[PDB]
Amino acid sequence: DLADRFAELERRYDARLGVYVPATGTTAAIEYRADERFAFCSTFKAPLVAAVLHQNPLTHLDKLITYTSDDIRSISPVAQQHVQTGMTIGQLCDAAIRYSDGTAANLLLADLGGPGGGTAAFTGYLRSLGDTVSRLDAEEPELNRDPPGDERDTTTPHAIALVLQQLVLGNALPPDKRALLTDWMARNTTGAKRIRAGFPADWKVIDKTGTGDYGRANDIAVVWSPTGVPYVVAVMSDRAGGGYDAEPREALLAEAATCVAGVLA
Ligand SMILES: CO/N=C(\C(=O)N[C@@H]1C(=O)N2C(C(=O)O)=C(CSc3nc(=O)c(=O)[nH]n3C)CS[C@H]12)c1csc(N)n1
Repeated sequence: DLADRFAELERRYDARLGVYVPATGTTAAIEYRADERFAFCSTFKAPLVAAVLHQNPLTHLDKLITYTSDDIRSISPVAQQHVQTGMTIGQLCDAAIRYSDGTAANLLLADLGGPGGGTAAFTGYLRSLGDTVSRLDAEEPELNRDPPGDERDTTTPHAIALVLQQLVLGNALPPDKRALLTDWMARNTTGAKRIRAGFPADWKVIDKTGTGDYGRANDIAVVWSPTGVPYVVAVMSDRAGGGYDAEPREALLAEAATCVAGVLA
């Protein structure tokens, strides 16, 4: 019914689209490939900073972290500007959410500590939320590179939407920490052509994007209707049929999102 447009959209872009909007009191859950595994790509950075916040007192945001140019291995628009000074955990969080900074995410994982540079603690962190499905296995940028069907570094639209749900609308974080996670997503700079572009402007949209190879383009978001009702939208997509080199298509995420808005209005 709405499945007919999502599959319609998949045909248009030669894509696989996963969509999840958790049910509220007034609205029914929206499921499209909701429980199929998609790659996190950079979408993991939002629950990752929640992993850091949850584990640490606010005072920890001021911990200065140093690193070398050798640590800068992926898209890091902020971390490159700070090889000489380093960054505090807080700005690493800021960098990780608002600019999808990959090196900043890697150091936050290292701050999570432990095996695989913190990927097991981060997976462990998702389990604490009730997400038994997801796993992060590599750091940036290898986690964007797993071949299709490989279960490493994947989540599901269902799984991630519910994780975000407790992070932003629930009680996964104390209120003062919840406020920090929400504002970074709210002033994120990377999702203007994705979920945000499909909803009317008078809807509020906070989001964290993800992009990888095989045409992988994700956006996880929390949106508020003009009346102020919150919904969570998971939109995930890849274009594996085109190989490692498949171009990501943002139009797919904006088009799909509009469909969601049409049903949520
Ligand atoms: C909500 O995001 N919208 C954006 C966008 O990408 N802008 C970014 C955002 O939020 N930015 C911020 C900052 O971090 O505050 C800034 C400041 S960044 C900065 N601050 C310092 O104090 C410093 O010492 N050095 N630097 C580099 C300007 S735009 C960028 C945008 C860009 S053009 C346009 N019309 N919108």
